[PDB]
Amino acid sequence: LFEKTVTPSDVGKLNRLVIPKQHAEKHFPLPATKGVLINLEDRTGKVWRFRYSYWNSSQSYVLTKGWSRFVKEKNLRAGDVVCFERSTGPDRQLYIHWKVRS
Amino acid sequence: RAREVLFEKTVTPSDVGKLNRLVIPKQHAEKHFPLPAMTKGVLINLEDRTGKVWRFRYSYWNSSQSYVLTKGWSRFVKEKNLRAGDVVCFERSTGPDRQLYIHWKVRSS
DNA sequence: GAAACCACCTGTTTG
DNA sequence: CCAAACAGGTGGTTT
Repeated sequence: LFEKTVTPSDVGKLNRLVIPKQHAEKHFPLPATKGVLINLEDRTGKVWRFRYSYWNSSQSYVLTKGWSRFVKEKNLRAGDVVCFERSTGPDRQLYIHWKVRS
Repeated sequence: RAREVLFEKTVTPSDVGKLNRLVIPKQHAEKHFPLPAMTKGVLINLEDRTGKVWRFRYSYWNSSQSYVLTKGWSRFVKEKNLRAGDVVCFERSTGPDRQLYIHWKVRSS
């Protein structure tokens, strides 16, 4: 469960979303590379597959593959908010949803 | 001297610019720095007149078909305040280590 | 070919 | 103050 106000770069041709490292280390641990594949679900019940990775050059956690399709379907914009949630029960499943400028 | 100067270039304004890269003339590039022979790219260690050793990455950018120095060039430019129209002279010592050497000269515009 | 993807790089900003 | 983090970039490769 963490939320980010998305930057212009987040929703542009850079095809990447930067996760703040506090939240990345707290809620999404990485094996310690090419990275892992992560499955989330939106309110429509569609399940999105993203690639979660670490860039050691910039020391930053980023979603790359699959983020742009999310941006385009949801018509994300700079200033909107993206909220990551997890299952209440043992299903262990992650959910993604988006609100707009509080 | 103990040093042999290899080549020099009067820096374009983009060499000191936000592009953070020094275009190296292909004529002068294939001559002393052959990239297939590794002189992806390679890291080169060049020492200045102040004694500071500077590490740059030397590669060939197919997009511009340019031989270029790219990583650390901005630091050199910022510390030396390299400006468009100044000159960069690359040199090599005739020693067993054959160390490479760099420093800049003055001239306007 | 175009768009996305990939692994690097850096200048500002800031606790 | 300054190392860290990150918003904004690059060239090259795969889809």
